[PDB]
Amino acid sequence: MVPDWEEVLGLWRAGRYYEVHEVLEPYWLKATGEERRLLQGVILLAAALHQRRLGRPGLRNLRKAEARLEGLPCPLMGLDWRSLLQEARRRLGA
Repeated sequence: MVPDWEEVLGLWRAGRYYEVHEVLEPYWLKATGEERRLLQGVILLAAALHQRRLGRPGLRNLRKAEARLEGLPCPLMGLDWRSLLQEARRRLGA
């Protein structure tokens, strides 16, 4: 079992960033290597946007996400993460 990205991106599109974080935690906990890095990276991008919605800094989370996603193949786990990272960056003004 791996995330159904259609559902996850659905939450993201609906602005439920914290929910994306909560839904991916169980997968990250069971994951290893590249897959674990990808899951944590997506979690950190969601976390960054959630923080900014509260008027709090999101760049620290974006930086950590980039560190995890750096060097991963794309797509991975059926997700085009380069696009998601691109969107997060734009939303953060990064």
